[PDB]
Amino acid sequence: TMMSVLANALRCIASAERRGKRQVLIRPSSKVVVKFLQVMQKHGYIGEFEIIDDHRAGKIVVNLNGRLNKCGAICPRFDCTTPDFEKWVKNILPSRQFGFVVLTTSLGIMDHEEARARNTGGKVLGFFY
Amino acid sequence: TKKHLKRLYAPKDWMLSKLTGVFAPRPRAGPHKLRECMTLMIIIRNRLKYALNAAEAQMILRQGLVCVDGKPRKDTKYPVGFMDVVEIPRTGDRFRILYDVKGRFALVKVGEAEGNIKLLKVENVYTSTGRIPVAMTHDGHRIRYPDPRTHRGDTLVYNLKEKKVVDLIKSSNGKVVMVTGGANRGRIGEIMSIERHPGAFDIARLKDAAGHEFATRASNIFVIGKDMQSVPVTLPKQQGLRINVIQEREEKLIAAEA
Amino acid sequence: GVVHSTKMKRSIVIRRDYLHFIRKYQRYQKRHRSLTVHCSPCFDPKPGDEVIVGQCRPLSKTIRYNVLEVV
Amino acid sequence: GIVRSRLHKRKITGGKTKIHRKRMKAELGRLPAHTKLGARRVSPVRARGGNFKLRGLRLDTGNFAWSTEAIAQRARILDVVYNATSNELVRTKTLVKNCIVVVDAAPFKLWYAKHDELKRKWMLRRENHKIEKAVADQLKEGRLLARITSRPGQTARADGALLEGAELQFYLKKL
Amino acid sequence: MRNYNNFNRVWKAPRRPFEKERLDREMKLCGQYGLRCKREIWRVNMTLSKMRRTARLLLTLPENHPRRQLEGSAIMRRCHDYGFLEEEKDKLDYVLSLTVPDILERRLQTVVFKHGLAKSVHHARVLILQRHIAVAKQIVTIPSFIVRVSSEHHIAFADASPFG
Amino acid sequence: TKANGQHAARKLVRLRRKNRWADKGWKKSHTFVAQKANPFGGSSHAKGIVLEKIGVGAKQPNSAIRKCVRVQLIKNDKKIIAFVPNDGCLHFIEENDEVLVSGFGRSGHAVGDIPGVRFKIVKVSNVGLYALYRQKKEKPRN
RNA sequence: CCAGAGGGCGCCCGUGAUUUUUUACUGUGACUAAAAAAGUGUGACCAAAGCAGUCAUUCGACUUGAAUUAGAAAGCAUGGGAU
RNA sequence: CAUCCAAAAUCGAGUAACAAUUGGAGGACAAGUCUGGUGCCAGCACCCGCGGUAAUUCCAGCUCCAAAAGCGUAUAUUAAUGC
RNA sequence: CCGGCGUCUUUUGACGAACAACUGCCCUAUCAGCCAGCGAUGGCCGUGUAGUGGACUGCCAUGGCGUUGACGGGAGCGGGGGAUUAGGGUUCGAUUCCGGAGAGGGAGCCUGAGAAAUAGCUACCACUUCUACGGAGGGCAGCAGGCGCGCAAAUUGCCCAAUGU
Repeated sequence: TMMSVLANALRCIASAERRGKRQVLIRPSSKVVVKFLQVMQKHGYIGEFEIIDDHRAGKIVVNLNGRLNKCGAICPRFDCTTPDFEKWVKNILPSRQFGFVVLTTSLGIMDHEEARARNTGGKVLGFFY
Repeated sequence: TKKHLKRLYAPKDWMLSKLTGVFAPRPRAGPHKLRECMTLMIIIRNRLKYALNAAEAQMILRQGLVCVDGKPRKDTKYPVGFMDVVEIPRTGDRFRILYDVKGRFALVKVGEAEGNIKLLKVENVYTSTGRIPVAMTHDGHRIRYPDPRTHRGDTLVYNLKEKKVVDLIKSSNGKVVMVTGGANRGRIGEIMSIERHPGAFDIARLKDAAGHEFATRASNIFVIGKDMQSVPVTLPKQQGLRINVIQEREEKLIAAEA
Repeated sequence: GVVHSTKMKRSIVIRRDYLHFIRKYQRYQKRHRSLTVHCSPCFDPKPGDEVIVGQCRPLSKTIRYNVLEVV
Repeated sequence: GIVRSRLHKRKITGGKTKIHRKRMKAELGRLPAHTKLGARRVSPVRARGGNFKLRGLRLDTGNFAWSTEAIAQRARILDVVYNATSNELVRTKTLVKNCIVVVDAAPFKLWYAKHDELKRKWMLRRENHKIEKAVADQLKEGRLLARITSRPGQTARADGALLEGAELQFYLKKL
Repeated sequence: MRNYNNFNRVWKAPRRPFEKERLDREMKLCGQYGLRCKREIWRVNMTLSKMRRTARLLLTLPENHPRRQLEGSAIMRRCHDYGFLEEEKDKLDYVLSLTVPDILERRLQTVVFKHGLAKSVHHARVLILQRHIAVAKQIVTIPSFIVRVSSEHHIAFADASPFG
Repeated sequence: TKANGQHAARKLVRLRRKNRWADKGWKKSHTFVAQKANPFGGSSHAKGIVLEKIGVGAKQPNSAIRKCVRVQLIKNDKKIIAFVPNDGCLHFIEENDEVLVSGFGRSGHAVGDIPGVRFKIVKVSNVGLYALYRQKKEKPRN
């Protein structure tokens, strides 16, 4: 089976992006997968997306503008902290300039940049370039 | 039974050095605990400088020229903790030890009639034989016949001119209060609230003047007065307010340009 | 802690379970303290129930605890 | 010497402790004192507190108390009827706490008759008072059953309380 | 026993000492500035690496962090002193543009020569060690004494000097 | 591969503890059979009493004769071979003279063109043998 | 030296819950020997170092300085409520 | 250690004999198109390899190189190791 | 007439002593079962101790621990900390400070507030020194120093001036 929802979604996006395809299908939907997409659509990396309803589990559909290069998943959801933002941001990303790690917090779902700003660490979620 | 102490294992609030000597004095047991006290010899020698050597401190004290609590002492080693008045009548000076801001022993200089005042925190109350009530203090003093309103952790104003206890002061409500130990030493503020955790340490939250709240243990509360304009005793060099690291460094430079 | 067994007269067996952390692998492990307690004849909790236990003076060789309450 | 320690004993896992330390004088048993009947003999020992404790040997007298009326008088210890711990003890008439015993009973009798100015005090005390039946029968004869509620082996004084109905009825039936 | 005085190394040898690239850039210094041996070139390297480590670590941090604030001003302050950097510098990237020569340049040996009080660096190393130089009024007979930006304009000569 | 679970820890630990026994760079440290085997006891040097001078051949690609010394060890009563590592200093070693013995280079493999010998003779009678070779000191027979 | 009115906090105890409620994680705060390390000040001639000293100018001044940070788990308090 | 060679009065370098050494120069690895001696011998060589009379590696001299009042050698341990 | 010392007993702060527990700790399964006659786990009543307690006697019950590695074996005084590493880590800790233990090997004991003390005592064992041989002693892992040992490590010096007791 699949033991991470995110992993199932963002291996469709990455593959599709490397083939230059301008839409992708996503088999499941979660409250979580939504939030992840939302982020990247603000910062300009996605055109739009639709959630469709089968009344069992939804099928997300996304429009890629080709502005992504990867969307990963950090699977164990390891604990990152106020000092350790530095660590992750160096090690898994090609840059500090345009690398975006996305984290979970009690507050919501947000970029590392906004995480530091509000001074709360948390468990990591995923990342994109 | 320990009868030796090494300089490193001794407090560095006595401000000994790593080099020069190997031992430090272990004082005779008395009112105050080993960590919170400062031994006579340390004071006279390293601070006041009426002695340049150990032997010179014996010369002064054994003879007697020095009083604490207004009693003359022939003791070479004796504790001096907190709220103790020491008087050398030869100089004619009256020191009152306290906790200075930044964890330092303060030596503060007082008018002569203030040096008959003293403040002792109560630890336990209990009834002893004959139904005679007793407040036992943090300096080990026994106050016979305390007021019926006395409670644990309150202060008793204590006349050293002749021994008795005038009106008390409670730890109740917001009152001007200062900290003992815990590395918030000498910092003064109002009690904002007193938290309770039964079966465990009772947190209290203090708020010093110009805001900046903080938390310290109930055990480390020592009352001063009713209000900051009703204080019975003097404050050390700084008023009980700490400042940021940046501002320390800034001011150090500004004065060094003179 | 829970109830591991109800065996013995006025003595129960409690099992605490917690998590230790290892830095190198960045991953937790499960480790349990199997402990003995003196259960008051007031209470008699079933296996799997959760118990609360306090700190009392020694009462046997192994027993240091006592049962305050039961859930 | 004799010691009180968990470090010559098996663990809960069935394993064995291993030593690295020679035994302290802090931990320290001593041989049991044997209090019996006969002439009083008291041999002190010095203890760790800087004070003495007294080894009762052969105490034949005790300070006994009657429950409910808040009194007491001395009387003579005659016999031991019973004990929880062993039968062996009882036969040698050793005195150790929570042995049932037998006493002279004479002063209690004397007292209870005192329980013109005097005379009306009696009538007031007779009123709103009663006594168990099994008590009074024995107290008439001049023997009684009591318990020794002080440990005589470390004080060299044997004090006891006198049995009253609830508990008396139990020890009686065990005989 | 009972010694509580520290020891530390101030100099270390770079890895792979037979690099012909490194050899060039060693001799170039040690001959020019009149240095005794390579040990000196390394001594400054260490202390520079040290400084550059904390500066890197500070630079990483978000704005308005206590480490950044306090310790940033200090690093900058002490490069204003000794004249390594000027007072138009503040970034903590300027600090990372410091290299080995700018240190050596402010050693007493070179400063003496450059101020016009000797005819060579070799000659100025003698002038130091023959006890005939000063750094304001204080006789200094160490060539590795780093000279303040203020006090390189008050060098003069010793008052023990037959040349002064 | 590996396990990425949160509570996966103990499986990881036990895996490493197994697979380090397939390393010989683990065994060489932790195991005391290695220590025992080494003729010095794992000490830096040892002394021995010279027994006999033994002429030793050489391997096929480089034909030479090599001068070696059969020595006995005071410490453990083991015998060993060692090489004389200077030109024409076989003289300066004589029978029943105390002598020191060292390892040479790689100490798990024998040196080229001398099989079985990892051992070179540094000092004869605590005198530096190099010192005798390139003359400074003279050998005592005192 | 206010009858009545609802009261409003503080304190202690008693009673009531259809099923009270916790923990990891995180932010902040408590509580925690020195030596050692990171670090602030300072021309021990520099330097490893040290916690000293420095200034007028005398029959002392600086309210002289001797900052500050980190220091595994585990335990403590209190916010947050996504996973 | 420091301060000094008179304050009236007190020493002293020119081969500056007050004279720097320990390991290297085929490759790895900074430095010999050298000269004599030896000739698969003697020996060198961590490893690759040198020596059978034509030796850039041996045994000597000169020359140059690296570090320097320190420099080689042995063993263990750490980095090198994502072996 | 007053002052300064000194002491009995009682009282409780301090300086410490003695117990207990929450959490953590190298390798090994070609060490998987361990524990109860003579205490293993618990209950009940006593005994003992300064005190709690299977610490111990008597009686009664049949439990306790284990692949989340018990039990056994090997290596090792523990920690603060050292070395090395960009990071993660890797490795060391006999040794100045703190804690524990020991004084040739073992056991027993007195005195004292505190000791199972060892430049205190008693005994045995392994050594070892004197004796007109009837007896009497010795314990450096305190400082120097000597012998032995091994690759390997200082003067039978001066001083209580300093730092402490």
